[PDB]
Amino acid sequence: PSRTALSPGVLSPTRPVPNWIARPEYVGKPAAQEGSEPWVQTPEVIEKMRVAGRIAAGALAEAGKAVAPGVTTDELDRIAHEYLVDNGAYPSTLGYKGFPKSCCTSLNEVICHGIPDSTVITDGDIVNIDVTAYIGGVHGDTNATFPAGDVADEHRLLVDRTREATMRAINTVKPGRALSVIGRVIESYANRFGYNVVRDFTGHGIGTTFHNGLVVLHYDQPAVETIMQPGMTFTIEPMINLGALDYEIWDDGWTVVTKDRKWTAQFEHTLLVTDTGVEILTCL
Ligand SMILES: CO[C@@H](C(=O)NCCOc1c(C)cc(C)cc1C)[C@H](O)[C@@H](O)[C@H](O)/C=C/C(C)(C)C
Ligand SMILES: [Mn+2]
Ligand SMILES: [Mn+2]
Repeated sequence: PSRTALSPGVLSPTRPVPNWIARPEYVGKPAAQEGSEPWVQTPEVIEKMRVAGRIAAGALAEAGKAVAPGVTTDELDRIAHEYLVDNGAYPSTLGYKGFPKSCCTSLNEVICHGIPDSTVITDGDIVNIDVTAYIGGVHGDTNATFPAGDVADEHRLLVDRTREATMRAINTVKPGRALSVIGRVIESYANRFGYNVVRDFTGHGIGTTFHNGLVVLHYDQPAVETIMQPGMTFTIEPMINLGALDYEIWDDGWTVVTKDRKWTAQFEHTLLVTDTGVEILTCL
């Protein structure tokens, strides 16, 4: 048997960031200035995005190494926060539209945007950690779902097949291809197992802004005409559900849960379209 439905916990105090680490402009503001930026980045921006991406990947991997029964989601946030700040990076989530922590922790039925808190991870859980770094005036965004203890076969396979859907989508990225191939590959692969691909939350372009206005759909919609071109940077971040797509948001305004409480898994990388294919910017 696995645990029952989750409920929210208490948050730790706000974690500070040294003043010499520049903040994204949206920290301390009610909204973010994003969504109208170019989709192809300059070579100087891309080089800085490699640095941001590798730092985010390191924070993700260090917090992921700590996932085990008995650990709180707050303790994962502390690890990610300190990794970023020791690397001179600001955690992009912290202060984005008032989000109170440095990463998102989404267990089990939480589709995305779970808030690190007193919640204790237990055996059988699947834990998504989502970390973004802001450094050099650019962002790097990545997430992964990590098993805690011995996970039930249905949940283990959900995580492994979500990871594989993500990698197959990444491996389609090439200049001249339609962006819509990403969602076609994810949803074709998920539908083999009878999983449902979340639609309402998407991948996105990323650069000097966190969400630049480019949308990357994870389901199949061949009417989108956008093509991949060298220098475009975006995330692929599919959420895949064992149950129905219907969802609720907690009173915290962030945490998104499946209405049937069936579990869901996600992986994310920030990608660069190169002249021949793709480069993952959020690798160690
Ligand atoms: C699944 O979650 C992704 C997500 O919301 N996509 C939808 C992005 O919608 C847009 C689009 C499509 C355009 C603009 C201009 C702005 C937004 C938020 C995130 O990008 C996630 O990867 C990120 O780590 C977390 C960010 C906050 C918790 C701080 C929000
Ligand atoms: Mn993310
Ligand atoms: Mn993202």
